Amino acid sequence: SYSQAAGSDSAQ
Amino acid sequence: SVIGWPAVRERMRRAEWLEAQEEEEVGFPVTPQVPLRPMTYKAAVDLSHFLKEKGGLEGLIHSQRRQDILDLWIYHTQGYFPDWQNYTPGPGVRYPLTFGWCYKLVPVEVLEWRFDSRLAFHHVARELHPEYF
Amino acid sequence: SWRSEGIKYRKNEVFLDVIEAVNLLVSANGNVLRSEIVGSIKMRVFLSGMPELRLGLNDKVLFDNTGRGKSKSVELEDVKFHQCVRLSRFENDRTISFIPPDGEFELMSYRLNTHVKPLIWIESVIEKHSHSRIEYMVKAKSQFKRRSTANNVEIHIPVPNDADSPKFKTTVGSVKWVPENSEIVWSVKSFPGGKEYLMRAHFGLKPPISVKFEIPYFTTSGIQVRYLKIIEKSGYQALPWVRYITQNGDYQLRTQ
Repeated sequence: SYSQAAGSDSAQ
Repeated sequence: SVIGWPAVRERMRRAEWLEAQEEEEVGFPVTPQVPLRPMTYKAAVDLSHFLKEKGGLEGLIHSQRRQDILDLWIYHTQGYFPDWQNYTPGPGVRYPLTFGWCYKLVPVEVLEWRFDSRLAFHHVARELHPEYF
Repeated sequence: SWRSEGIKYRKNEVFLDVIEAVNLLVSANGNVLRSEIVGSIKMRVFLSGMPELRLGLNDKVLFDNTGRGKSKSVELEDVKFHQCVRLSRFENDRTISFIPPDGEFELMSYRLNTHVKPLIWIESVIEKHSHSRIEYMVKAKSQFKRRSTANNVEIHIPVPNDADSPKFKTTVGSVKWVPENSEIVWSVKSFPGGKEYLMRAHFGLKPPISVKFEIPYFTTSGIQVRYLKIIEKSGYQALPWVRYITQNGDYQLRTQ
């Protein structure tokens, strides 16, 4: 079971 | 978040022979489906304003400890990797690397947190250090 | 599959699997002779068209170079990339940039020569049970976080080539004898962290003990995929998914 990941470096 | 802050605000105010060698239960568990992500512009902006509104951070003297308290709080309560609250190296004013984060650190180097809305629009740190981006 | 144009999916998604193998060599005395993580990222890419991907990790060198050194990162070694990755970008500013193949493949591989405690620790004590009957008392302990669980752990214990008539008793799991390999194998379908389990074996009348295991939802190195960026020209809805699996690789405890 997978966790959804972010689509960009919102933080930089 | 909201009930969360006052608690952690005080924690922050509070902050400020041998190292007790620390022991491990090895490894880094990942809670199966809970998503983790870098801080977003909007979230950074919202939070900046929330803290501004509620007070507590403005003019607080900065230390890594105090910052850490903050970052971890956001990490647990919101799932934001605590790699977002870095600031440009000094000396001088230290500008946040995360566009949207409307605080900065101003010498009073003994620095303090200072709100500055311009930062939601002018990504200064990127001007100063494009390589970081 | 090398992505030709106009690959199409109902649903645009990526799955990443961060797998870490743990190599471990302990001495009879319990001295960790060597200890190493060998990791890799497997991707299963279900993406329409011709997208451009950028992988964000808590890479130490990257953090150090992007003003984020104060933050917790992971120091990757002997990094190797699938051919789609643009080495120059990685070389220049540590960017991981690539147009992916369709389907399944290994994006990258890496090492860490870090020396944390063995996840799973085996003590095996040999006593005289009766006559020329010999007894093995063995303890196994999980030294990883209580909230985590190893699965299908197998503890291979060598026994002498001429032993016979094994008898076994264990608190947990199950044991069998494998004369061909001249060893006994203690299997534990599911082994929570912070546990100690005991097995006893005796026989009528060397190689090291080795162990196999897998821990899902878990890394040793503390590597994290921060983000995966997907830029396609349509400007579509794509989703990345991630999971982290630790497992053994080459995990040996010397008996003496």
